[PDB]
Amino acid sequence: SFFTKLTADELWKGALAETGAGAKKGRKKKRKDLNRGQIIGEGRYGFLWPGLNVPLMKNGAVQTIAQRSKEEQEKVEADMIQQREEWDRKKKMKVKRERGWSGNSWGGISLGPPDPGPCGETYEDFDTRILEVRNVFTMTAKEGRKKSIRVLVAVGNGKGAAGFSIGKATDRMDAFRKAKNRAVHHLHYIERYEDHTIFHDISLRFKRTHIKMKKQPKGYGLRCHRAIITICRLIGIKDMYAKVSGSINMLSLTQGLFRGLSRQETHQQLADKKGLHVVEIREECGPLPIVVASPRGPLRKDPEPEDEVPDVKLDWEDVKTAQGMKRSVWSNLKRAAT
Amino acid sequence: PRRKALPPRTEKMAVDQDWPSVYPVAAPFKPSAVPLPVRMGYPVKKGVPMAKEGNLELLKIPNFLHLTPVAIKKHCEALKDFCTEWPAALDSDEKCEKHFPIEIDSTDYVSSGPSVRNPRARVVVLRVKLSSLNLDDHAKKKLIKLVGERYCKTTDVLTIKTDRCPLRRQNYDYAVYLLTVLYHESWNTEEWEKSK
Amino acid sequence: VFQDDPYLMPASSLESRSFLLAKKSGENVAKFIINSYPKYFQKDIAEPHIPCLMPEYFEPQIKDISEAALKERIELRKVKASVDMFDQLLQAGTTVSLETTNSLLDLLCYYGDQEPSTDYHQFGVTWRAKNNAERIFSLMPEKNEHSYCTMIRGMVKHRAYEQALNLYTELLNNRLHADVYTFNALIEATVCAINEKFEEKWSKILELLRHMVAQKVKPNLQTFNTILKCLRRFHVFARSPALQVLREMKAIGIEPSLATYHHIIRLFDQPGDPLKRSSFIIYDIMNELMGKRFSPKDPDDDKFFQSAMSICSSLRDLELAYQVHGLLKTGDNWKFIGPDQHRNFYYSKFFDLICLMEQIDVTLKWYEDLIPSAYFPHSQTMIHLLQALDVANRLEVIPKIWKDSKEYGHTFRSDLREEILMLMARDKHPPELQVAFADCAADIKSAYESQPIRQTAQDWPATSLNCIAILFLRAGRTQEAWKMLGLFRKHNKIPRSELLNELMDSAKVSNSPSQAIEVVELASAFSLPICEGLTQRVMSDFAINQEQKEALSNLTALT
Amino acid sequence: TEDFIKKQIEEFNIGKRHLANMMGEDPETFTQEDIDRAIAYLFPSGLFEKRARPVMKHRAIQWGEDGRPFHYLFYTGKQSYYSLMHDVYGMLLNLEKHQIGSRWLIKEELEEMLVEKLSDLDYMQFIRLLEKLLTSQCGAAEEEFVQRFRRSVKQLIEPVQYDEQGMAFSKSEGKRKTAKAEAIVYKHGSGRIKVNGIDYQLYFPITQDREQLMFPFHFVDRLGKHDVTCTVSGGGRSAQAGAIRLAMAKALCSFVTEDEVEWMRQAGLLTTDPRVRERKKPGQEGARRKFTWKK
Amino acid sequence: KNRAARVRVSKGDKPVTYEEAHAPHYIAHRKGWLSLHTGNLDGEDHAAERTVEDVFLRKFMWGTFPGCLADQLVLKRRGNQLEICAVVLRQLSPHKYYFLVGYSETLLSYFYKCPVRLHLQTVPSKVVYKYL
Amino acid sequence: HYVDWRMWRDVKRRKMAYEYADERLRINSLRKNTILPKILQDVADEEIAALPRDSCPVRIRNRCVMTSRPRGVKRRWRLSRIVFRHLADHGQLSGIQRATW
RNA sequence: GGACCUGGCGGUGCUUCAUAUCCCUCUAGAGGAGCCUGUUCUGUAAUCGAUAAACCCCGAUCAACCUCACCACCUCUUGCUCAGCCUAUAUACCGCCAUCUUCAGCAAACCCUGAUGAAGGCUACAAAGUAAGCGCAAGUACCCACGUAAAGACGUUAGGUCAAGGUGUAGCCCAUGAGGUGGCAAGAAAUGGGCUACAUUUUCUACCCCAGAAAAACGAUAGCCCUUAUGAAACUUAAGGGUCGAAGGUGGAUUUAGC
Ligand SMILES: [Mg+2]
Ligand SMILES: [Mg+2]
Repeated sequence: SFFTKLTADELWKGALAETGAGAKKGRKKKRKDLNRGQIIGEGRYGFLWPGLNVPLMKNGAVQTIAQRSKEEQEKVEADMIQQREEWDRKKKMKVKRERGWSGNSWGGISLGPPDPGPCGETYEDFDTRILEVRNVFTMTAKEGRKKSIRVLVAVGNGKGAAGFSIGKATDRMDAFRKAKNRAVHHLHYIERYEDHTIFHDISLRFKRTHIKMKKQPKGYGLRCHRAIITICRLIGIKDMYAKVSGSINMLSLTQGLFRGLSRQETHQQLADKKGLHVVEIREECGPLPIVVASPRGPLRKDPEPEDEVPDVKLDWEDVKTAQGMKRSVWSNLKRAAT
Repeated sequence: PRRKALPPRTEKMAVDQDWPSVYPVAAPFKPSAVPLPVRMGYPVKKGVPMAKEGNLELLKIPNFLHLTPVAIKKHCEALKDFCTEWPAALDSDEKCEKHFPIEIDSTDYVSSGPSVRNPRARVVVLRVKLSSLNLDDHAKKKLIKLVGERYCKTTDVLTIKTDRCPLRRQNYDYAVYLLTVLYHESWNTEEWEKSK
Repeated sequence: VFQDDPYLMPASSLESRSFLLAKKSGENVAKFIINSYPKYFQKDIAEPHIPCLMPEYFEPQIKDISEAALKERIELRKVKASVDMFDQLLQAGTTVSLETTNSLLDLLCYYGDQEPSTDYHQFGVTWRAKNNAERIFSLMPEKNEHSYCTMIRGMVKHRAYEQALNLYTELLNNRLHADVYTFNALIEATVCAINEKFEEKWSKILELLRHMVAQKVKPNLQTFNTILKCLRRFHVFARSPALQVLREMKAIGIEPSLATYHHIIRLFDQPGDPLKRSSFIIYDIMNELMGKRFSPKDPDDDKFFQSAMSICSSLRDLELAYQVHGLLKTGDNWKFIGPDQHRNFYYSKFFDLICLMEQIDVTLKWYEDLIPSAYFPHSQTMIHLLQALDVANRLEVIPKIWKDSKEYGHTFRSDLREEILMLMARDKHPPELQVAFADCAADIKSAYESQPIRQTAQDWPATSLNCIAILFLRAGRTQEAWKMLGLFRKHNKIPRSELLNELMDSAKVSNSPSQAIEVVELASAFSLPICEGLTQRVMSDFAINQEQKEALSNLTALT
Repeated sequence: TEDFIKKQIEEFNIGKRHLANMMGEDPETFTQEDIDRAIAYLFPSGLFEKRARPVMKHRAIQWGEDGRPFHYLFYTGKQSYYSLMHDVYGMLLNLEKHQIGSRWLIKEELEEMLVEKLSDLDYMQFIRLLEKLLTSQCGAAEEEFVQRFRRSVKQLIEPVQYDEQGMAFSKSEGKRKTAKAEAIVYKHGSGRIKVNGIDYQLYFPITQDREQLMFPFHFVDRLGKHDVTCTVSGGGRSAQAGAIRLAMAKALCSFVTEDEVEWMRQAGLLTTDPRVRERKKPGQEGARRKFTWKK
Repeated sequence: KNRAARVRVSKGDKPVTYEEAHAPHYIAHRKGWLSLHTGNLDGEDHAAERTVEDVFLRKFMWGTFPGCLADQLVLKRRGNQLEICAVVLRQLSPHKYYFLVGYSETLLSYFYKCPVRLHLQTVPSKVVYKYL
Repeated sequence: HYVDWRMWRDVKRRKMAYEYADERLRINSLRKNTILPKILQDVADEEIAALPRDSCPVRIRNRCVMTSRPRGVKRRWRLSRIVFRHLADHGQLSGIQRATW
């Protein structure tokens, strides 16, 4: 019949069964458009209607009704089938994503720049990276076990300004959006020595996570925990060592890393505090003294105490490595460029 | 480049223009033609009624924009030629009954659709006051008795409704013939009429 | 006819014609579907019955070899099947009416063995030497006056002039009498058959008229219309007998129609000066037609107005054009305006003459009344309107006209943009006029950026860029002027000396040295002789600093 | 912004001029009522919700182009309400230093007045402050302020007419259920009541209906002092009796004193009984009787 | 719950026109009938014929203008005249629109034996009354 | 191309009943009277019985004209209750509206 | 294994409550009888679906033939259809709905707190929440502003409908399709609902409310017979008439509805 026909949208809604008893709580087919490759005025009879499917004027004259030959109609059908096959192949194939720390992990995966601000603010210079995606469940009487997604997101412009945030949502993409839009309002500014490394070694203990960061020369690379590698790439640090001990909780790790990096003391601040030239000694430069910092105010003529023995709390791992007693089969392993 | 939609011609319109020229005949509401900033539709919370552009509610209305009072006056000025003056000698209904005792009622039905046929339009009603006929006591009594329920004693009006024939003209002719034969038979006298 | 919607409102004349052609194509496709599948439209629910909404029939259904099938084919004009059935009937020897064979000859001669063009399955002589019409005429058992009449008319229609002469000779042999239309066809065939001079043609036409009088055949408008059409070939000689033919029409009582006057006007439209002779005819024709409603009588009637207005445009007579238009706008006479092309040409010439001669106020009134209500103006018409406005110093509406240009598909017309820019930038104006002109120039620049000629590297006219920069400077939009100074060398277009002078004039008020120096950079780049003097002005009217004057000295050394 | 509003105002003025031209009215005296009538005629819409019908008619922003808000209490988020509270508190301070058929407007009315949204507790606070202002022996300058927030919370009587016979009479009408009655009561009479040309004791054999007819005249102590002619149609015996009673009371109001009119109104003789038959609904036996609930 | 001719709010993202945003109990109150004919009046006949013709016209104009109709059609009947008022998008070229107007008008006029007319109002995009 | 074979059967029945309507009317009028002789009425009875079964107008069933639903069809619109509800709810039917009183 | 977070369900009490509502109280009923009707069972060769509330005068605002999808028998094969299927799956769906709902909550999007942990965000003489939107409300229909309708979100029962129709999946294609003729449908029985009553506030008649009679009769729309209406067909439908005058004598626990 004819009056029993329906629209494409209603038929697709009925066939796909997007809603129902099975889809209500989770107790494969996908929509395909049949109008993308169909042109008005094209039928199996292969008629040419002037002005609808063929140009209204040919050689400057009004065209008349024409019918394509059987071979021409076969050619047109072959072209339509070829176009449909090519579009189906293009839809089936995809531009493969760049995997993060592992193929099935969400960490390290870039999310693109954060959404632009309302008052003419754009964050196209910022890169967004995922650090943890956890499924968190709660016991509610109304719904039994409620499921949500908590996502830890780190953003950074590669020039010191970087931040992190936590996004809770029922949908993963919504959590990503929330976290990455909230992070840019919580941007620490990390001071980098020579725009490539930290100013000094940082030993910190955030909750039950110890982070030991060692300042390293140019070209040493990022020999750090993969999360710390990602965060340092976001900040703009290119050479640093970092060892994580105790609890390796990602949230505590990120919070402690940001706390330590923000609390680090620059050379200029040290020079102003102690009123003395901060002079750099480099082995590659020999005995040449490089004055990297000078006090802003009057210089201090006190020759400072020549401390015979520094009362500094050393770390046993560093001393063991320096003396060679450490023989771990995992240290100094050759790894990909970081 | 893709085609650019022109601004509506309402912008080019003048305040003192001749509106009936814009809409000569009945036509659907056209936002590009109506210069009025009319709005229709139930407003949303903290909202305003939808504008005329794309307003399906305005499109639904059987608008009277082609029948403005100025347009009505011009149309009637044109159509006054076709009319004919009513006779002033019978300005009252009493003179109408004095000169035209027979009234003919016929209904014409107008409805949407491709077919104009309507059976209800075939009915004809003939109304005549018997006091306006030339009758005596015997003829009047016989005619009243013959017509029966077709005559109302209160109004002294005989009403004959004819719909037996398919057509309007046929029913009218039948009504006239029925009145004529009723009159002539009423004036006629028969043998059975004596035994009252 | 067009849908009253801004998207579907036609912009240009080409858009108008294309939209109408598309609508007609849709109607033709629908009718083709209706006739191809009539069984879907045979259900009648219309009361009263509407015959024009029923499917039509073009194919005959009678199959027996008899007069019925032949008549069905003749009335359906199916020439091939009619001829085959007539041959079969002649072979069988069955009866056929003389009128039926006459109708067959009429169909064949009018169509010339051309199958009628259904929905679907110029130069030279369209007639063919071998045809079934001549064969059937030879095999015709009995001939009559109407047979000769229709054969002559069809052969004249198909330019079978020699065959028409043969038919005339056969008519004379049969000693029968033709009618007025046959004599007109004979006159046309005699005139178009040979390239003889005027004397022979006129003598033959007069002899044919006298023969028609002798044959007791009365004249008609077609006779004089064809006489004028034939005499159009010999304008120089025919200028005199045209008035004689017209007076003959008046004396007989055959009132000349619109086509007769059109043919007389065309005959008087000899290549050369029309004031010498057309002045003696056009006013008399207008006086005769003045305040007279007309009816369709002759096929060329619709042309008249067009032709008249054309020569009106030649005479530069605004009053005559007004009289012609009033004749057109009198009663139903507007329906004689003609086809779309004739209407467009007539209105174009009329509005051009109005712009040329009429006062600018009435010119603008006519512009509002006719455009776009009557026709979409051509680019040349808009150029003439711009010229008329410039003459009347009413420059304030120039941007609006440009808007109208954007409304009429003239955005991409380079010549119109050049004219508008030149008119705007030619003279200095009060600040409001200047800023309006700058807005128009910016719109024109955007149009240039959006042109579809971008397929090839756009050849931006140097004059256009100079005028746009001049308008920007005079208004006060200097930044776009500097950017255009850069684009000059980007597009390799030579600047204007007046443009450099206006650059200096605009920069003097704001007292900007570097912007002045940049103009010297540009002029030295294009090595114009003005640069030297330009440099002097830069050294004179501007507080040039040390490095800017160093640049001036370097350009003085470089140029 | 204000630019959009001004553009809309100019567009409305131009459209008003076009509408006046189309209707042939004078563009000067073409007022809002004329606009509404013209729009209703030109676009006849029978949608019951009047807000959905076509209409041609004439919230704002609280800061300028520089970003500075206009009101000094803008950052409260409820600048109108808190400004009103500030003014009321100032008036109370001034009063302290120097020394019914009206009710308080509802929260919706206050929100409409202050074009803001207010909570119930805010409304109660403002009402208590206003009451304190009233009880503080506030002067006229504050009494007008109170009356800004005050909202106001008798039966019309037909006049006496005269007939051809010369009698003085009044006429009224009433209805009850599906019965409508029209009564004519003469100023002077002998207690005669004729319903539809029939004497009441014959048209109303039921004693209850006759008692209902007696009730109005007996209440004002006017039995036998008037003559009544009633025409009643529709309903049953009791509905007709009630309609005639109401019509007679309404007509007799024209002859009793205003005090007696008020007494009759308090006795219910003048209120039209709105109790009419309730429609049967689908899925249930009657107006309220549900079907037998099976188990 | 009533599921008839209603759009259910899910995320406040789905755009709906004025027609779709209103439930059936609003027809007499906020959205007039999409078709206007005298067949459904008192004492008038041929209601079923008009209904069938309206359904066919809707299903025919929906397929003749694929992806072009912005909203549902408006069918008006005046005497034997039939008018289809359609809100259409500006995606298609005007040549195709005019071709379709002529074709549809002629075909409907010959099919229903009535002088059908088609008035198109073009909009840049589907007008959104609200989001659901 | 009707909705179902039941609608096709009903269409056949309607066409056959319209074809044989006059013959049935005449024979039945011969039958439905007490004036003509009883033997003629009996031969008329056997004649009307000899007519094809599907020509009887009682066999005509008023099905919905769009879904062939045999029951719940409003005669004025010739539509089933479900289809009529759909069209009225979408507002495609003139005049018909939700009833509230 | 340590400490927390969110947790709930418990024939577990107390104090307030429910407004035709939980009980009592009010009125009229059902549960007793006949009849009508639906269901279950029995039976038949002889549909299906509905199945506590939320099925049971339900799909049906309706089955003598048709309807009809059932059965028996016979017939047809590119079939009215660019076939068809009332074939399986409502645990694939659209579509239209039930149900709490005689509910007022559902909520995106933000912000803040907990060291930026699973989480939390309440104070009005206010101490971090704001909220678009949806629903309620409002507005509208009917006779008001009341009332009744209408409306009534998100969720709940893998709730009902593949037999309104459409459609996913799977199956039949000389048949699970199509056509014709004929046929069921009863009662051992239980159950739901309805009608009529068991009378004297009644019955019959007149009247439409000032009467006269009846009163062991009251009481069948049932049974039997006949006629009539409709139809081609009445044994099976309806109406009327005649005949018969039966059960029944205000009905248990329980239970329905009404402000
Ligand atoms: Mg992998
Ligand atoms: Mg059985």
